[PDB]
This record gives sequence, C-alpha cells and structure tokens, in this order.
Amino acid sequence: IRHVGDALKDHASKSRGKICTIGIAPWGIVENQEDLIGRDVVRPYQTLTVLNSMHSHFILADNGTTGKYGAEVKLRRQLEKHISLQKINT
Amino acid sequence: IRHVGDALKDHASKSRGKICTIGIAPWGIVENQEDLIGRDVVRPYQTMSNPMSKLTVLNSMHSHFILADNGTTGKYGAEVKLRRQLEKHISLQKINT
Amino acid sequence: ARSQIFIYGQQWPVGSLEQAMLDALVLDRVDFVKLLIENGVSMHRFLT
Amino acid sequence: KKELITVFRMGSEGHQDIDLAILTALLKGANASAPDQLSLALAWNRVDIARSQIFIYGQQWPVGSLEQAMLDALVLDRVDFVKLLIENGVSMHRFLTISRLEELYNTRHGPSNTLYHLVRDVKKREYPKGNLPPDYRISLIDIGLVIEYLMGGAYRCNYTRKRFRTLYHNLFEINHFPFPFHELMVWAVLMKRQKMALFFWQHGEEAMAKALVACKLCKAMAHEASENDMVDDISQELNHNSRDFGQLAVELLDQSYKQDEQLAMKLLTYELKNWSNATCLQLAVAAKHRDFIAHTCSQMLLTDMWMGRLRMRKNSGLKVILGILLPPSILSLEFKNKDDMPYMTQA
Amino acid sequence: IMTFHERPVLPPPLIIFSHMTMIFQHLCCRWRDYGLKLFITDDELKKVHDFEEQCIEEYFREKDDRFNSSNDERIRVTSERVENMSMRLEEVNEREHSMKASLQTVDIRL
Amino acid sequence: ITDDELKKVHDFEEQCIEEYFREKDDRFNSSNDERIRVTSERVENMSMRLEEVNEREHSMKASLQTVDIRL
Amino acid sequence: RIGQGVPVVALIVEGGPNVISIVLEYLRDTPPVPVVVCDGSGRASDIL
Amino acid sequence: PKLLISVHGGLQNFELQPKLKQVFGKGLIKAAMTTGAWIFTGGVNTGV
Amino acid sequence: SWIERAFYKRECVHIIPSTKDPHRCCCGRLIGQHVWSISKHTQLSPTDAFGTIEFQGGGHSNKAMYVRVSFDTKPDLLLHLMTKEWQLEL
Repeated sequence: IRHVGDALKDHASKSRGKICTIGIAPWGIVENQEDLIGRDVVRPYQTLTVLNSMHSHFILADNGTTGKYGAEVKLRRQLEKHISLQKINT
Repeated sequence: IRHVGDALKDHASKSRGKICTIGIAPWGIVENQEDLIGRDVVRPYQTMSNPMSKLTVLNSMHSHFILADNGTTGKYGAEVKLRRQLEKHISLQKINT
Repeated sequence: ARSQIFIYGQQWPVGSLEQAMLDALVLDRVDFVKLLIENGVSMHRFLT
Repeated sequence: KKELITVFRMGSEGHQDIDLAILTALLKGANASAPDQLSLALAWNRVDIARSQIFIYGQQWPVGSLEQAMLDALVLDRVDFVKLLIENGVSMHRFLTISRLEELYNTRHGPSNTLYHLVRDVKKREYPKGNLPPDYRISLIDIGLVIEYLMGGAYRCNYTRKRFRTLYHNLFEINHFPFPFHELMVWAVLMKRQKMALFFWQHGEEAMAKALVACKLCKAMAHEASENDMVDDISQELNHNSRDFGQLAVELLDQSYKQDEQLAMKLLTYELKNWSNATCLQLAVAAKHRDFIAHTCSQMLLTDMWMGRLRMRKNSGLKVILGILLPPSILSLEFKNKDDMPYMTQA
Repeated sequence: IMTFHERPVLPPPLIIFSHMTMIFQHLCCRWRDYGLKLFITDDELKKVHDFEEQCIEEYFREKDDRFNSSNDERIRVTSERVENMSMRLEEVNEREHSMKASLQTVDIRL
Repeated sequence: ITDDELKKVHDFEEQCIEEYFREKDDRFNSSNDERIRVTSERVENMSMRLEEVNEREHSMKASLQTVDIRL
Repeated sequence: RIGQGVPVVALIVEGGPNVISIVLEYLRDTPPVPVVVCDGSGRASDIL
Repeated sequence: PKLLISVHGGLQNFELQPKLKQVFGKGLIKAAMTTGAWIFTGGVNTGV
Repeated sequence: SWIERAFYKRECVHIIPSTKDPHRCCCGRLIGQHVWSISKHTQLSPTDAFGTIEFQGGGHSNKAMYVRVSFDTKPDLLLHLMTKEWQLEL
C-alpha cells in the first residue's frame, strides 16, 4: 500500500487525473485515533501505523480490538462480492 | 508451410526481393476450389479459413502453385510422387557453370 | 487484441468481423483496421 | 562504544562509497534532533544526504522547526533545500509573513546584491539623510519605493498603498500574504538570486505577469548599476537575467497560443490587481519587449483592439471611409457583440 | 493604437469643439488609468489562472522531454551507463574466476 | 490504353508504393537518431540485467563457499 | 547558531598499535567523535 | 570549516588495492569539496 | 446525519483479561483506557468518527472522506454510502 501511495504521488505529478483508490483498514491499528473523531467535520491528520497520504477514501472497520488485524478481510470480501453482483451499465 | 509463410511475410516486410517459393499441394484439399476455376484469368482468393471445414486454404505469400489432382478430394498423397519426380528431373539438369 | 483475441485457435462467428470492421471504422481506430485487414477481412467483400 | 564506529567495506552493501559512510557517521555521532541534522546538511549543501537520511519514512518533526529550516534555507540561497522542504509539507501560504519577509530582505548571507544602493537612492530622493546608517532595517515600504522607481511610469506597488501602510503601522491571517510566490519572486529578483527566482516563477499563479515584471526589474537594475559606475559584470548578469525572463515570457505566450487562442487573449488583457492594475501587454511594452509584441497572438490582439466594436475584417479601409463620408453607410455594417471582447479604460 | 485610442473623436480642424467639451467637463468635475483592460469576473479569473497553470506545466515538461530526447543527452547517458557496465562486468569476470576455482576445490573435496 | 495496359500500370504503381514506404523505413532506420535511440534503450535493459546477474553471482559464490566449507 | 559546534570525524586507514589508543581517546571523549574505518588496507583496520 | 576530518594511519609506507585506493581517494576528495571540510593529516609524505 | 443513523460501531467493554501483560487486555488497549461478544463482550452504538480527513504534510494536500463502520455490516448500505453520499458513480 506504501508503493501504491508512491504511485499515487507520482500520479499527482503524472496528471491532475483522479483515482478513486478506496482503502479498507482495521480501525484499531491506526495512529492518532482521537485525531479522527468527529461527525461530518474536517479533521487534520499527521503523516501502530499511519494511513496512506495519497488515498481518496477510507472504509476503516472496527471489530472492537486495537492493534490487531483480521477486522477487515471478511467485510472487504463480501463487499467485493456485492459489487461484483451489480450489473454493469452495458 | 505456415512457418515458411510467416518467414516470407517478414521477408516482404523488410527486404526487396522476390523469393521463388513454389508450393505443391493436393488440388482436392484446398478450400474454395470453385473460386480457382478459370483459364488464364485472375481469380480472387480469400485468406479466411473456416475452422469447421477440414479443408485448408492455400498459403497467401507463395509465388507459384503446382496443385495436383489425382481425382480425390480431402485426401493427401496426390503430390508426393510428382514432387519427387520433379525434384529428380530438376537435379538431372546441368547448372550454368 | 493482437496478443490475446487474435491468437491461434480462436473461433470466429460468421459476420462478426465485418461488424467489428464497421465499429472500428466509425470510431477512428486505424490500427484496429490494420489488424482486421491483416486477419483476413477484405474490403471488397465488406464495403456495400 | 560500538555504535560510533562505522566500518566501510569494499564491495557488498557498505554504502558503495566513502561519503555516505562518513556523513551518516557524522549524523548519528551528533545524535541530536532532526532540526540539528537538517541544519548540518544545510551547512554542507548536501540535498541528497538530507533526502535519504533526514527525510526518511517515520521521522518525527517538532512543530515550527520546519519553517525555521525553511527560513534558513531561504536566506542561504539553497534552491534544492527549498524544493525538498516544499515537497515535504512546508507551504508558502502558512509560512511567509510580513516579519519573515522583512528578515529575508534584511539578510546578509548568500550572494551580493545592489539593493542597498537602491534603498539609499530612493531615501535620498524621498528626503533630500543621504547615506543610510549601517544598522538600518529596510522596511517593506522602502522596498515598495524601490519597485516603483524601477518599474517606472505610473506604477504603484502594493506596499506603498494606504492599506499596507495602515497594516504596517498597526502591527509594527491578516499578516499572511494571499499570493506569497509573487513576493518571493520580487525578493529573489531584487537581491539577484536568479535560480531562486526561476524556481519561484514555476510555482504560483500569474506567471506571465511575474516574468514580465521580473524582466523590467532586471533591466532597470542593470541600467541603475551601469549609471552608478558599479561593476560591469553585475550589469551584464542583470541583463542576462532580464533576457532569460523575457524568453520565458515569450515561450509561455507560445504555449498559450498553441493551446487556446481566446484564453491567450484573455491572459494578455485581464487587469492584474496585484501589479498596479496593469495589463500583460502594458508590462511587455514598458519592458520594451520587442519579441513579445511581435508574436502573432499580441499582433492579432492589437488588430482586435484596432477595429473597436466592429467585426468587419474583410476589405478594410474602404468600408470605414464610406462610413465616414456617408453616415447612412454606417448602419449597414456588421457590429460586434455587447460582451464579445470589451476593452475598456475605466469600468 | 494607444495614441489613436486616447485621441479625441473629432479631427484637428474641428477639434476645438471637442476641446471645449473636455474643458466644460473638467470644470464640472471641479465644481462637484491609461490603457485597455478587460475587467473579467471571478470564475473567468479562475479559468484563466487554471489555463495558465496548464500552460506552465506543459511548457516545463515539454522542455524536459526535449532535453531528454536530445541526441546529446542520449549520447551522455549511454556513455555513463556503458562505463558503469564495463566496471561491473570486470567485477563479474573476477567473481566467476573465483567461482571456477571454488568448483575445482569442491571437485577435489569430492 | 487498354484493360491489360491498365493491369500493367496497376502493378507498376504498387511497386512504386512498396519501394517508397520501405525505402523510407530504411532511411529512418539507417539514420543516426534512431540508431542512438535503439542503442540507448538496449543499454538500459542490458545494464539492469547485468546488475541482476552481479547480485545472483554474489549469492551463488556465497553458496559455493558454504558448500566447500561443509566438504 | 542552533546550538552545535562543528562536527569532527576520524578516518582510519591501516594503522598500527597506536591508532587503537587514538580510537579509544576519540570514542571515550566528551563530546564523542565518530570513527570511520576502511577495510582491505590491513593491520589495525582489518582487526577492527 | 563546516567539517573537520582527522586522518590517522600507519607511519610506515604501505600499498593497498587499486580499486580501494581509487574509491577512498574519490570519497575523501568529494567529501572535502562538497562540505568545505578541513583534512588533518600527518604532514610528511609517508603511507596514508 | 444519515451516516450515524445507518452505520453502527462497537466498543470494547469486557472483563479485561490480562493474558501476558496486565495493562494489555484481549483488545490490546490500556487497562484504564476503556470507555465480537466472545471474550470482548462488545457493545453496539452509533458512530462518532466519520467525515473528511485533511492530510497535513507529505507533499501534496489531499482531502479523503472516511467512515468508521462495524465489521459485521451488510455491504449494501456501504455501497449506497459510496454511490449516494460520496457521489461515486458505478
């Protein structure tokens, strides 16, 4: 994902083109969890591990636990299955 | 012969020469036989080959054809003896030296 | 399209390549026209 | 004490060079904070060392230290440190203030400049005194007086306007500059830092106006240096900088003419509120830029200015003569739209 | 163009009327910006600024592409790469001599 | 002229077309600029491959050392 | 003028028995001085 | 100076590998150029 | 206000099992920092961590919308979140 973010930084420098580059991460492993507490409020973030700086959206998933993985794989798999059942516009 | 035709395609794509590449095939096994009926008349030919048909088309980048008919269609063996006899008769001819 | 779709062993429906020629001609794809002519399509039998 | 000893090995992965080993050993032998390492790399003028060690992933940074290092890189004429600091999160909008810009104009590091002679001349002209004191702090108002003298004509710098003088008297995001790269362009042009000016030309808006202003400022400073019997190499270098900025403006005009003609007209004509309500054509004429006006876009713009509110543009001369001699021939002419291209003097 | 734009409408032999006009106007302005700008709006200003950044980016990276595609640049980059490659090949030759020696030694230990 | 003459000039202009495009390709390929470009991209690819071979030989020499030590 | 003196490095090539005492004097110093050694020359640098 | 380098080594004359000598020389020259350093040697024309 | 009323979250309220380290619980957080049901006994509630994130530093400034959701949420509401609130075409 760090190499993905470096690719996206080059892209920012490759063209103003916009990549919708959704990140699915566990909520418990993110640094500065209190920095991202709000309701439709713009929160500054500083660049447990940090989120990637060159991503566009986030689907941070909390199973309750802190500092552990496994909180996102099943949700990401089911969401990929659900979007794959959606019909294309053709 | 398909590999030889690809080689001749590359030859036509980068080199000025006309390679004499006389191919000898059975007459009854070539696709669209009625397309090649005429007497000293230029007949168009299709390089499409139908995968359902067992008959195969001629190679597109050959120079001359000695299509030999023993009467049968869709079977080989109508050209081997004639080709061997023609190669022997050519080799009997003396070179210009 | 050249490396995968037009590889050896690809079965083709009758009349579909002519429709692909029409679609490549209307959508300014000179290289797809080159590939389709090089894969057996003749203009004499196509242009009406 | 095994941690101080750095061992270089030929071949393998022992940095493949003496100097990464030496400078890395110095950086972790100091063992201080990353501002100290950044100031050391700034002193050594080693941008690659600071990029590959100090700005590695996961480096903790104190609040306000990056702006101090930005100021220190700006006063020492280090282009690639400013590029690296900008690429690592420092922004000009949150950094550049009035006091920091005044400190930049009053710095003594970096190369030499002829700004002090200009300040002395405009102070002698304003209050006929004479030589400035050695411990003189050059205010931004004096910088505004210097620009006006060099630009010339009826130019009025934003420093000398009543709003900026009121803000200066009441203080010495209101103190932040809305367009900081314009001020950094003017500061880098005035203290004769060509590479920093070329870096600041790329970043920010109103690039053509900045290039033409820099061209005229460099030409005026070259003329002032030749008039004051200074070193002739300074005048030659300032003329070279003026020609480089003029060539940049001409190439930008070529790119704008290649992309979109009408947007190039709109770039050439729109009023520059940050440059004394001027026009890029006026700035190019005031700079005596022969190649800018002789370009096709400026010539056809002047043709559009010539005809007024008339389409015409076919067999010119005879129809307007027939309109002048016969006033009933005027109404049979194709006039332009109400808002097609409204060149006005005072709106 | 600026001289004829700032000039009065009437020609010189009838210009005295126009002069009196300006005199009267000036007196009224006592009793109670030389150029031709456009005065565009804010969205048009943003469009002009974005067009300018597009042109700046285009000019800079076409200049970089012209510098990188220059026969001169290619001849330098090729030379440097070929020098570095000769250096490494020498190193690979040495390592392979050493490896053939080690193969002989292992055949001996066999 | 006749239909056969039409056929012969119809062949003649196609030797002219094929000779023009393929002499133009030969002029483009035998110029200096292209040859320099082809040489520079194959120096690109050959350099990286050679660095890779260097590293793989380092590893292989280490392996031969360990094997002979075991011996 | 941020609060640091000039940095001092100690490059060691080969050397004898005395340069080990020189390295000991450099490392056990306030402020400490880093020591960069080189390999392949021999003698004290190789044993280091 | 922005950097002080103290080169120490053996007083006896010695010969190193040619590539090692070239790399060490290029490193010392480049390090004293770019940082504007001061090199401190033993003075006399022996060894290091 | 739809994001809080549709997407849920879960919070670590357990018996604090020490295992290895006495401060580290089953969820790994600090023992006094508290406030699946197996050994975590987690409780379900509306979210209070969603909106927009402004990345300060790290080169270019990019805003990334974000949401914290439960790991057991059905993917259909998440897909309607991206298509409707987040203005993302299929």
